[PDB]
Amino acid sequence: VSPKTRTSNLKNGLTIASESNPLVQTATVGVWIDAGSRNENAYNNGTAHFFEHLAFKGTDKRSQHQLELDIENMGGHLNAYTSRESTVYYAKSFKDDVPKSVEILADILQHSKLAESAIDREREVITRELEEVNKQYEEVVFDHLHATAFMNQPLGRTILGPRENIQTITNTELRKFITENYTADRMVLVGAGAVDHDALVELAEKYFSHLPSSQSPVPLGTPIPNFVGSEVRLRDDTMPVAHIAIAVEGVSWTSEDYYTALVAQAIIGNYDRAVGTSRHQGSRLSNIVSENNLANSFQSFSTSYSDTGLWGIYLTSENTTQIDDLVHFTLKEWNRLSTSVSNLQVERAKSQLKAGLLLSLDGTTYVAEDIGRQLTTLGRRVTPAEVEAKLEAVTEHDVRAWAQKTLYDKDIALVGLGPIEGLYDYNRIRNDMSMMRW
Amino acid sequence: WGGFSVGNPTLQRFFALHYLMPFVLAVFALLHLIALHTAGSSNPLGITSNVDKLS
Ligand code: HEM
Repeated sequence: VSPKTRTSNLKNGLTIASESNPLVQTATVGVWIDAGSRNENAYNNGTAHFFEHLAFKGTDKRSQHQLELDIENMGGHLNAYTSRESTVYYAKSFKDDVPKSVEILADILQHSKLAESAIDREREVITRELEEVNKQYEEVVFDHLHATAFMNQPLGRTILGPRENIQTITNTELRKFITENYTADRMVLVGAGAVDHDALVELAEKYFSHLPSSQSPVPLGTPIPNFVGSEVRLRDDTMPVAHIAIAVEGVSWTSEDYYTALVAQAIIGNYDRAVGTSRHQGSRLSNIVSENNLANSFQSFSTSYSDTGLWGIYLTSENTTQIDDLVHFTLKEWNRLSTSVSNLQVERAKSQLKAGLLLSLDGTTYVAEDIGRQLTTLGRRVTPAEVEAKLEAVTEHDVRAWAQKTLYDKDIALVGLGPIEGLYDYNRIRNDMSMMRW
Repeated sequence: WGGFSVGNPTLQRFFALHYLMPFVLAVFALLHLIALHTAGSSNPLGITSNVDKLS
């Protein structure tokens, strides 16, 4: 039984949340913000990601070089990432270097220069990033997947933004973005590892007390997405591996079906020919795929947002003449979540998940990421006892009912990249979303 | 004719052959499809369709 997550607020409405571990000697402190690319419009799309670059380009006190030196002298590192709904800025350090790291984070968030010279310099760096994501096939597939599933909607936009915006982003719009979005009621200061909660609250009172509050404070993790059944094909005969994602509209963080969708996802599970144990997994799809050499890997996913989600599978295969079989067998395993699953699969998946949700948190950065994610999506850290109860409440009837309303005979978003000549047209893929025998 | 003019022998043999010939015709219809299967259907533009096929 893990130590209790302590939570305090400041007057502005900044949440401080901590989980101490007296067995480690490092600490991860950082700021989780309930804001990301989705908060941009079409004209300033790319701003949030642009700011992330400039946050490390110098503040009103420390220059770019001084910033570098200060962190080098601390001994640990700083890291940041911007997603569609969430931005994170954290610092991993030694136990007693925590006050330094909180001070640096407070500086780069509140007091960043955003100097025209630096805007202009990064504008090329970010332009080069547009032509090099092209290599990260999983990311290419998932970005096209969001773009098509949420066609012409904010969740459909990329994080980098269009080339056009990169050339026209000004310090004015950068400043406007972080003034509107980086408000105290949207921010959580998180500490995990060798942190004292009371010490962290004091550091918050010292550095984050002059943060603006938003005019209308909504609760943390407050949001209408209209999913489009659709396909993007990026055929490239020169690539040896096909990458395919298939998804349906999934569940939000606060859906009542959140755990049901996780259990369903665990019934299909993951597979990777490179891992020794994968040929012995219990999942039916795993057995079909491994026996017939249909794929190098597959990974089931259930991505959530504040008001929607995507539930589906990502496949990679070199078997270019049997892509049809791979997709066919995958979707017939999904059909069985509607028609055939019983207590046998459901209780097996529950067993696997009860551990999986706890195992994931195996270092201070993972713990901080868990506290930060849960605080910015649900408004609270959910105790493992509550999570164990919600998983236990999932029955086979719940899984069947969920799959019959979410998967069965529903539109999919489909992205294929690589040698995908063998991937059939939309109708034949979508026809596998039901079974004529049932 | 089976005789010196069209008559009963002719009619009976035409019945037997008329019954047969549609089966022969079905076999040749199958043969021309199997022969076609090597190139596939042509299309109204007269170009290859190997670039863009539909089930
Ligand atoms: C019982 C008579 C016949 C049947 C049932 C039949 C059936 C078919 C079918 C199903 C096809 C493929 C689909 C299509 O293109 O329409 C086809 C293609 C073809 N048939 Fe016939 N056929 C018959 C008689 C003939 C005759 C008399 C000729 C030529 C004198 C012919 C020459 C062809 C050719 C060249 C094609 C390929 C056309 C193409 O797709 O470019 N067939 N036939």
